[PDB]
Amino acid sequence: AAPKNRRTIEVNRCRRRNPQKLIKIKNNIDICPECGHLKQKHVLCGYCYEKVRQETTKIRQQIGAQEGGPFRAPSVETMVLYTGEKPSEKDQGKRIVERNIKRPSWFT
Amino acid sequence: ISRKWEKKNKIVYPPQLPGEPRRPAEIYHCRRQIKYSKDKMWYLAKMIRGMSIDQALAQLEFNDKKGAQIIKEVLLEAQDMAVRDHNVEFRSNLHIAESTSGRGQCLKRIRYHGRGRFGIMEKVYCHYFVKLVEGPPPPPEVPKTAVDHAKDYIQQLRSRTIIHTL
Amino acid sequence: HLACTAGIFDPYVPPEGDARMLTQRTERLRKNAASQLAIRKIREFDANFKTKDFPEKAKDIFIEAHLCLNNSDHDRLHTLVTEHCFPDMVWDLKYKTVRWGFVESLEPAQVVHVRCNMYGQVTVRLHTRQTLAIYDRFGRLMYGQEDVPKDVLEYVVFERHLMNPYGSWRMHAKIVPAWAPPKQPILKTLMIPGPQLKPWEEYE
Amino acid sequence: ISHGRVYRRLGLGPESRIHLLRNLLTGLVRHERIEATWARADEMRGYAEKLIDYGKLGDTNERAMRMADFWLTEKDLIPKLFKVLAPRFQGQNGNYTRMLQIPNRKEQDRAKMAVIEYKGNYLPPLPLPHRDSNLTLLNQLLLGLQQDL
Amino acid sequence: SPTELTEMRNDLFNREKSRQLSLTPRTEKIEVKHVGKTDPGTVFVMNKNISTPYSCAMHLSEWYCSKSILALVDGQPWDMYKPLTKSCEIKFLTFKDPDPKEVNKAYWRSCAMMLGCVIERAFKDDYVVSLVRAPEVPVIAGAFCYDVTLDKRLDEWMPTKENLRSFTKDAHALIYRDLPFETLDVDARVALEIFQHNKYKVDFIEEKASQNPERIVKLHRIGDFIDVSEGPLIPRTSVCFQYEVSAVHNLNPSQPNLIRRFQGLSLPTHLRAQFTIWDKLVERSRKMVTED
Ligand SMILES: [Zn+2]
Repeated sequence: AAPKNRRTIEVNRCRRRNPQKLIKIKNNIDICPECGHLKQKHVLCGYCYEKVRQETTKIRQQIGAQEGGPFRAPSVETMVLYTGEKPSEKDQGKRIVERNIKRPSWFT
Repeated sequence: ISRKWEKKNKIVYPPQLPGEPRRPAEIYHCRRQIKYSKDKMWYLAKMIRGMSIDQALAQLEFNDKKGAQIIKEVLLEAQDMAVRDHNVEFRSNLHIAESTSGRGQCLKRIRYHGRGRFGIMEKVYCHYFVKLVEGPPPPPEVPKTAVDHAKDYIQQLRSRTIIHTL
Repeated sequence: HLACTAGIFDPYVPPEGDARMLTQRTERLRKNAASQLAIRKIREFDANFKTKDFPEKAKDIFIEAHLCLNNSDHDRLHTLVTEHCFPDMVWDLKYKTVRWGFVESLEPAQVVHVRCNMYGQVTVRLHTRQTLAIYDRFGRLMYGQEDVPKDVLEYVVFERHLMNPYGSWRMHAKIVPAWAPPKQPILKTLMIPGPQLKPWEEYE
Repeated sequence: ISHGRVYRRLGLGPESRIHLLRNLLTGLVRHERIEATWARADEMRGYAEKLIDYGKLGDTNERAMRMADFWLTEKDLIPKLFKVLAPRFQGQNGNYTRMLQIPNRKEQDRAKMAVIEYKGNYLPPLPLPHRDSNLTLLNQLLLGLQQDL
Repeated sequence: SPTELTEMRNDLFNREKSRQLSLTPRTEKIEVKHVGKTDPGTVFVMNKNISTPYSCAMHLSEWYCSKSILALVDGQPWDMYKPLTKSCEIKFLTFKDPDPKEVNKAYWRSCAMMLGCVIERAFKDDYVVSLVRAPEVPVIAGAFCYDVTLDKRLDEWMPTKENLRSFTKDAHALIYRDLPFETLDVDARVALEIFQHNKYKVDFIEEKASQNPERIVKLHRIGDFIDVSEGPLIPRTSVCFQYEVSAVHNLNPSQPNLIRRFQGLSLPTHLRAQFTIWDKLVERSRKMVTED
């Protein structure tokens, strides 16, 4: 079955310009205090998350080199230490990861 | 092809006389070649019409459509030249006066099918037109109240003239 | 083909207090040892070049050049000024309307120093009151006052190609003395951006 | 028609869902923080919490050893669960896993993204939301009410 | 007639504005560097005594304008609309600052000033009402208080529940009208003339002039209404979202004149409250508030 006649632009225009078919505005936009960038109320910041995710790779890269092989996951707890920080007695008996950078302000 | 939108940015007004209000700035920006459907892009243009520069940019940042990202890029370029070349003091003091999309030159190809059939393949391109006016978006319209409607109806009745009479 | 050379052969040093100041004219006579031999070189090709009478001819070109800006007489302005001078004068005035007028000169113009295959460069001293008002594309005023006179003292360098038979005196550059007052501020406001940093980087 | 359903349909079948969940659990244990689709992350959150309980039960438990071996493909992790994860969570009675919403992927599919991590880990703290301080005007007004009461 | 006082009061306010404007010739560029936590280090060249903090917010983004209620110029609280004076360091204060105590007081003062405006115009021109002062009470008190002295003719008149509702309607109309808060720093001598009729206002002006070495006093004007302020006030009346006149308490030792302290509560648009919460706050705001 094919259309019996051409559909008029006016009829077509009304269909596409009906409110149901139009793009709706969003009121859930929020600001990120940490980075000062926009975010949604139910969505986290990304500018700061970029630092966190990349820092994780840098920390993970250090971990990968230290292990040196697959299936080498330690059976003991692990800790990350940055330059200017010295291991404590409580840190004994735990895998220690050394980071050349200083302790990040956000990281505690 | 016609590029009159750019020429609108080249218009130079006569020097303003002392007894004249400060002329509001008008900026026309467009992207002539976009690998996007004008019809789909129009949906984005229609919603953003009349909104502020910041509000439109905020919505675009959280939009899922590819065209929305293009619109934000177009908006940013227009804003940059406005301050750089149109002597705009406050970046925030901008609103979307006009937003529309137009058809662009396309490419034609044949669409092959596995069972010996063929189809008409087209690479769609479109143009996008926006005019930005310095200042906040105009206040929204207030719907007429019942009292206003009744007053006009009475006024209309009085305005009536007798038809086909001496 | 070049009819002018960028820069000044010998940079004349203005003395502070010259605006207050015969007198200075004698200083040129004292300094003719440095400049008179140069004056002879211009005289050799011309023989009518005199420091006393040159400023009047130079002044007309300087005033006329500014007048062309009001009418955007680019063709006329090219003849008045050298190729070096033109780009500075008109490039920043694009899509702008300027009202410029010349008030009576505060002091008479006098040649200051000259130092020229031969491009005679003559330094002239000019103090004049002028009015300036520049507007936007939309006509909005952006700089200067329409009818307020501003007294400006500057030294103007003209350059003529001596070798060429068609060589003529055209404005080449302006020497600004350090003691000259700063230019008037713009009406609009500018913003100095803060340092730009990557997400990894932090403000300092 | 998803009324009363308590299980998500993932992978190519129920076995694939277990294997896909098994792979996700093994990866999470190794790294302690993994980013995945919200729907899948929610489904696997319950499994991770129960795994910590199995570690708490004790190494000598035969069922835990069988459970740990099956769920963790990489056998180096089996000592870790009993000697790293289980000791860490001994004080905790639950809520071992923290799941939060991440901005959707800009990969043309706009999948809902979430991050699931084990609490008490040595990884850098996630950017958690901070509640409003009591110094706010509304809270201070409520503080005055509290003092009166 | 009270209207006559407003007319002359408005003129002196207008003439003072012109004198200050004339005092400053030409536009002087002042380098103000942004010390705020967000976007730090930006330097704007602004016109001295003309440019206001709100102009800088406009320069950056619309978010700054909406979320900036006050500005810290060289570590000093400045009104968002107060023209800048010199090169300085500027930071923007918002309602959600970690320590909004300074912000709360400015909102507290502005609400008290707005309440004073309602009282004078609430009554008919026949009645005579003189405002004594705006007592400063902590936010913990649960209500902002404004003291006013009535005439002997009103000694037996107490507002009813409907009358209290009418006052909120007048206050709500002011919020809807959205009148920006004008700010003038004026010497005591001129201020005394502007408020010569109200003896109570005379003493308050003297106190402020006494504290500072000079006689300059902080005067704020909401449209026709003018009053003295203990500190910075809200830029506009539209900030408030919920407004209520909780109750009025008459001071017992009020023989020469009937001094009434009016209790009210207000909330900004940035901080809306639930209906149940607002009802409880209004109930808690109907109790007499003493100064401690
Ligand atoms: Zn952030």
